Amino acid sequence: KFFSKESFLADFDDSSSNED
Amino acid sequence: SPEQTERVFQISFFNLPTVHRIRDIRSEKIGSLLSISGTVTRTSEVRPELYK
Amino acid sequence: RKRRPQVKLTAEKLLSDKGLPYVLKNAHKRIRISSKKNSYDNLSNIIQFYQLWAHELFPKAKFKDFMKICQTVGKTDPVLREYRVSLFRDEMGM
Amino acid sequence: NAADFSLTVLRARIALLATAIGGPDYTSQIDPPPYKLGDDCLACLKDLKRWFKLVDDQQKRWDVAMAVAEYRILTDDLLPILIDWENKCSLAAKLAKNNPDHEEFRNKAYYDKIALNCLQLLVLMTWPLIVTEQSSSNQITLYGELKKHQLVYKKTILSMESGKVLRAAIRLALDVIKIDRLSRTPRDNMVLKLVLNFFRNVIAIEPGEFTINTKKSMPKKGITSIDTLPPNVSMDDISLNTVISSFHKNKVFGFLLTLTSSLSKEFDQDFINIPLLEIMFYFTKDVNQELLFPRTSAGFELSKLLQKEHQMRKNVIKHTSARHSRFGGLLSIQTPDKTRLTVSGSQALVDEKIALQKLDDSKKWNKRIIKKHQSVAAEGLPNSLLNSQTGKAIFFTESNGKHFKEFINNFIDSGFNILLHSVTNYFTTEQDRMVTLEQVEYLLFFAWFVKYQLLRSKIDNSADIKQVSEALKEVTFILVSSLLRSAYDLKNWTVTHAGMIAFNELLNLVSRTKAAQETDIEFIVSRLFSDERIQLLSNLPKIGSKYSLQFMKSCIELTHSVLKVLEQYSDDKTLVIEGKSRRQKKFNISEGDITKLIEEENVDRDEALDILTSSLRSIEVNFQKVQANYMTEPVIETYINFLERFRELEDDSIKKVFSFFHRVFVQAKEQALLFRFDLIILLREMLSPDGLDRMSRSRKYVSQFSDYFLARLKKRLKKSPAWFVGLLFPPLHNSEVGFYQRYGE
Amino acid sequence: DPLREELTLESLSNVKANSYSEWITQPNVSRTIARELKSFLLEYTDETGRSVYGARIR
Repeated sequence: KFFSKESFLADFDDSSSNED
Repeated sequence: SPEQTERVFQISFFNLPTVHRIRDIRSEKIGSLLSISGTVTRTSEVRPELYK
Repeated sequence: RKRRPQVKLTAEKLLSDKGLPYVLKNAHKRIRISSKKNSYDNLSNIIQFYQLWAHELFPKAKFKDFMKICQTVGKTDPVLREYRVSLFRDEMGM
Repeated sequence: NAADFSLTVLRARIALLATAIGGPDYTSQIDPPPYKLGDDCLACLKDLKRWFKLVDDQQKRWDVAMAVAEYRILTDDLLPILIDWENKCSLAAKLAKNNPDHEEFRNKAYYDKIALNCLQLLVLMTWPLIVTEQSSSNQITLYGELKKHQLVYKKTILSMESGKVLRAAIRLALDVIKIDRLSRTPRDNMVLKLVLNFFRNVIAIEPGEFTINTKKSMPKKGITSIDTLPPNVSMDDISLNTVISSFHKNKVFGFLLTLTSSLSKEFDQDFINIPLLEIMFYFTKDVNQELLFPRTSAGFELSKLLQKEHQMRKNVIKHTSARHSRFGGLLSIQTPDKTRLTVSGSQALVDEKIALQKLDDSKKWNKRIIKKHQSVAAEGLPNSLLNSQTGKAIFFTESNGKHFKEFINNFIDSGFNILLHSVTNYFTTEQDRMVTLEQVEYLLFFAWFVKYQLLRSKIDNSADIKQVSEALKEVTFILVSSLLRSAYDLKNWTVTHAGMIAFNELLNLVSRTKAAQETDIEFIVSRLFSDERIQLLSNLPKIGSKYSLQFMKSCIELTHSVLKVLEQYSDDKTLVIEGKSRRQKKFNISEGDITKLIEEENVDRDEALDILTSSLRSIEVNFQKVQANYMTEPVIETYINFLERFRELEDDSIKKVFSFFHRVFVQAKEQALLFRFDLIILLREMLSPDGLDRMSRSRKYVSQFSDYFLARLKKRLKKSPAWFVGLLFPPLHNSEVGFYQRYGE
Repeated sequence: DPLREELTLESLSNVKANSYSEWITQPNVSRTIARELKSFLLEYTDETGRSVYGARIR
């Protein structure tokens, strides 16, 4: 179960956009 | 507003199933949730307790 | 000014008539362990005779403290040690 | 009057600087006042850093920290600056993601520099406060109040709009992370270390300890409180539930996961290997793994707790007199030696045992009980399982507990192995230079995550135990065993306790992996039990009785694990162990023998000479010898002392104690070890209605052991009356009669 | 001098203190209220054009 850093940047920017 | 203290929340539990009289008060039930009907004779001054 | 020494459990105290000779005289008569009784009653009967013996011997101390000072005296006093080996030697001689 | 004048001019200058950093911009009319930076304000940040350098560091004072704290620089200046930078950068990132090269910052480098300096002051001001010996008297005077100000700091960090400063800190970290690995300067990795250190400061802040002066005698009033809390700060704000909530809301957990999982491929691991382990330890120092798996349900456990309280209250009011206090009842008891002893009571009138308990309790002389005085707190260490009570429970909520479970599960499934390998790489070269703090946190991190993976694999079969497979390498074996040995030889007892916990969980992991698969398992059980470590684990219980309850419980669990892992080899006989030879073991080698071994196991002769030497120190141990070495009287003394605290403990610890008592009293067959009177008093206390509950499963085997114990006791006293003395005293050592005392001939 | 260097009114609105009395107790701030109140007493006139506090002092 590898966690990608680019996925964390994408999730950071997306939760900055709408935060769900 | 620099002064900011912890709010002293007060919990009120009303609408008990039974009401007690002053004559029915016994010392076996201290620290227990009781409801008492009565007539106030006199009231005191609104004074500050030292809480904390 | 030396007025009084506070009393402790000593070698002369165990070697009195009221002491370990009392235990050898009356412990087998007093102590009864039965399988019909439950373990609480058996253990309390073990404690009871020794507690009365402690309250007759050294009443100043509590009973757990009495067992602690008996452990200390049994580790320390040599007269008690030679009495304890004398009991075992006398019973294996017979 | 130099000292107070210097103090008031220092406080005046910090007040002037705190006014000079910035203002809330009351000129602009917005319903929340936006924070506005002051003119020439980055120089003020450098002046706070210069003041914290020149005064706090070399001159051994802490006046600057409280001078900052009473004027609320962290509360009112640094946090609004970082939160404003975070909100502006988030809005700019949104607008640049939708349309690039539109609406930029005017002075982004200045804002990034002042944000970095604010984060530097957050790390420098929330550093963990340790006061060892030979320190300055200013720090000793100021330690408690500065701990309270750090508690205010932690509450304000976690509570200010649910901790947006954590998002600011991770944004300062991903400023570094966006750069490629080859283009990253070491200053950028030091900024990453700054962010990880900030998170360890946020987690690691705990309430202080209450220190008293014992030169004067303690008065009749005594200690009225040990509360060490600031006015607005409660225990809920400091607790781990708010930490987990603020970390999950601000995505700190994903940041820690994505730096843990790619520690070797993306980041320079030597910069951030130690603060990451410190962060994991500061989560897991106060969390019990059994309570994290819960197995109306709150009301279910509440109803069972009220039933237990009702049964204990019924057993209490059995002793309570039915009449009032002034209703005087005097009882004269007699022994069969004729005497009169008077007791005063109404319940004691009828039954003998309550009357004798009154006669025992009426005495006002108490024996001295010497205390270790808890010298672990003198060292600079956080409160953990080595210091907390065994009955201490962390009360996670549903959402916070689920988020913590998900974070720990993803940590183990992603990067526990890489982090553990990197740390045991770093510490195996820095073994002789690390102070007790890194040893304790390494052993606790290892033991906690091994135990949590063991419990998760036991509860659920979806998880794999091989996810902590890098716990089972030889390097971690050498590191844990050497840490425990060096802790024992230097008489250091905190690291001994942490290594005892780590060795117990290491043996538990080995037992689980051996029970799963039936190989390298014989190699590793030969590796751990080699050298003089069997003597180490043998003499750890002999010295246990002097120390605290948690040390003694770890002695219970370690000895139970040792006997459980060594009783598996009672019939299989595979107990080859590297031993230490004392006198001459020199052998004239034969090169024909060497060459035929070269043909046998395909080896070079230098390492075949190594094998030929190592075969000479190989010995075999007897498990009956291991038991008979464990049966020494101080081991029984410390286990009886551990069984004294039977109200506080759960069923498992006393189950282990009574299993070892079955090992002593049935299997090994020497019974004079348990023929002492403290065990008899304790068994009376446990089997009483005031002690163990009748509905508990512990009382069944306590009653069975006591039945078999009194059966053998009545057999021994019927065969020999002299043992009536022998219950009182420690057992005898004279060889002419000691065989009859121990075994009855 | 650090005990003598003063500050301004929008820096007085910024409290930076735990309580009001600890802020008024602080020295350079106390001289800032001192000079501001001296300017208030000396330079207060109404729409007529007379200093009220000068006549009150008289």
